[PDB]
Amino acid sequence: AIGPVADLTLTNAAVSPDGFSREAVVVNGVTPAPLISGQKGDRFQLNVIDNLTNHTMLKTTSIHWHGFFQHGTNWADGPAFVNQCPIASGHSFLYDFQVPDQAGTFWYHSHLSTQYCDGLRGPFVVYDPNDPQASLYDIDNDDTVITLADWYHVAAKLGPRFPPGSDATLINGLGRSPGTTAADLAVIKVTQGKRYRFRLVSLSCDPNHTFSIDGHTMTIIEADSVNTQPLEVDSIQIFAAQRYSFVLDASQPVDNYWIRANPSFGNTGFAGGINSAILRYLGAPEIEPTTTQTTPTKPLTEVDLHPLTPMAVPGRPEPGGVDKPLNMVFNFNGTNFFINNHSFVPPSVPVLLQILSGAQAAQDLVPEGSVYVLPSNSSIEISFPATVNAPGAPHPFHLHGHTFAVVRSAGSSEYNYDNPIFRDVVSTGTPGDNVTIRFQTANPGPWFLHCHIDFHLDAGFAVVMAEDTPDTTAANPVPQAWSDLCPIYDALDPSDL
Ligand SMILES: *[C@@H]1O[C@H](CO)[C@@H](O[C@@H]2O[C@H](CO)[C@@H](O[C@@H]3O[C@H](CO)[C@@H](O)[C@H](O)[C@@H]3O)[C@H](O)[C@H]2NC(C)=O)[C@H](O)[C@H]1NC(C)=O
Ligand SMILES: *[C@@H]1O[C@H](CO)[C@@H](O[C@@H]2O[C@H](CO)[C@@H](O[C@H]3O[C@H](CO)[C@@H](O)[C@H](O)[C@@H]3O)[C@H](O)[C@H]2NC(C)=O)[C@H](O)[C@H]1NC(C)=O
Ligand SMILES: [O-][O-]
Ligand SMILES: [Cu+2]
Ligand SMILES: [Cu+2]
Ligand SMILES: [Cu+2]
Ligand SMILES: [Cu+2]
Ligand code: NA
Ligand code: NA
Repeated sequence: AIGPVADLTLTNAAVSPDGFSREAVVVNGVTPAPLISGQKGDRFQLNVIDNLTNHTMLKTTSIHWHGFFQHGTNWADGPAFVNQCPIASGHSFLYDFQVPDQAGTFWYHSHLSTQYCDGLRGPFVVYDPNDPQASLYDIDNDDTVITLADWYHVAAKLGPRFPPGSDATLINGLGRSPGTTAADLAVIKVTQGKRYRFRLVSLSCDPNHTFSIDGHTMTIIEADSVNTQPLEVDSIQIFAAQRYSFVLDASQPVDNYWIRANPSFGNTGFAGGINSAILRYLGAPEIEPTTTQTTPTKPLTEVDLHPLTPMAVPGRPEPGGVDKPLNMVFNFNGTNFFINNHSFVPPSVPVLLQILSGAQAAQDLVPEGSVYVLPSNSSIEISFPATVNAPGAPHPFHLHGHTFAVVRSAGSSEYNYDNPIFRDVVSTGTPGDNVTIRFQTANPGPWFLHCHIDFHLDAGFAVVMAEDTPDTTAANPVPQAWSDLCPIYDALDPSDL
């Protein structure tokens, strides 16, 4: 794969991942965007060259590298109007950052409006040459990344504000829609007797997926970017922007087996081979599977996930047992989402630039009421109680700049302050749940916190966690190219956005 040093050229082109042709935003000619890779310790230099021509899908752009801490490079995190102004068509911008202390499965996507839905989204893997899970598998390479993407026949700005699911699920970029049931399916090849580390990446804009493979079980070894104690499952509900690594032991008879990714809404089930791909053992005929679904007897539950390496939960083991507890009260008015009575509206001056110019207190940062200032070196607890006032649940929330402990998961009344999973995207569940996370503020800068259903983010379901505002400017020296983005963007005609 490309990386750690690469050009990512953005253009508009016609694609037919499910046999239906539509115009899209592509990266180096393709959507999903190509796999980027490197290894622990690398300096990534990803030069984003914006050659977009289509205003309906936005000619401007910004790229976020999902899951990376970006310590001291907050300016490269990507969210438009939080960490930078968007890049303009005919221009380039170099994202230059290091990953000294993380490895795992990540992804990358546009972080401007709903542009990632129109195609700017792909996988990103940082390999660990001393991976502690490596004795569990034989093969871990570019052909073991499995992407899931909800694909729409109508563009994000042309269809409904809140689409009722997608036309197709794409698995490694290919899939069928109900009207294109002869379109080519993705094929994942295995050799009998080998063990594979599959890296499952949800590139979804909205629906979650229930993933399974006929005749096979899956051993989870990683959740988002965090290594887990090996957990055997036979079904995985994966929410938008989550990842899992699992080991597959290709010990079944030589045959074709259905891979299934059933969306929570949209075109559900498997009629005509929608929501499906093919696991093909080497030597099997090159035809569609005729395997049948079996009821899961070991579905993934988040509470069964624990970190491989002990990871201490911040604070003391009781509710509110931290320096700064916060409760996020969700609402919706039919058009806009709200957190604590505020719907995020992106500011003209990016939040990071406001802070560099001297705005360090929440009352002086805009948009007011959506920016929370957190003290440095402190324990934080955030609760996200599900509510009928925020439809479109379960909302999968994501915190930039951090992995966090999930002390209470969806569908569980337990609080685990001992060995809960840490991750970066968590389902907030349905009414009755009170999903709760903890983390420590060791990462100066403004970090977005939002629902990763992109239509909801765009309708304002977000806040900014401005951590350690007093050391933010010193900790994140910016390049001139970043300073230059706002004047370029602010000069554009409305028709060239
Ligand atoms: C979801 O979980 C959060 C966090 O536990 C809940 O917020 C917390 O709610 C309790 C009330 O049960 C608040 O405690 C109260 O504090 C006041 C003084 O401030 C005291 O007089 C009461 O005796 C009680 O101890 C707590 O402050 C509050 N935490 C935050 C950060 O707001 C939330 O209510 C839960 N939501 C649902 C729907 O379950
Ligand atoms: C710029 O990107 C746009 C979004 O992908 C793309 O929009 C496409 O616009 C046409 C209408 O001009 C839509 O086609 C329609 O017309 C057919 C009959 O030929 C009917 O089925 C419907 O009336 C339908 O609305 C496309 O649906 C729409 N594409 C998407 C994905 O929404 C523009 O075409 C792009 N501009 C250029 C110059 O390529
Ligand atoms: O990821 O936003
Ligand atoms: Cu993301
Ligand atoms: Cu992110
Ligand atoms: Cu949402
Ligand atoms: Cu984000
Ligand atoms: Na690479
Ligand atoms: Na990791």
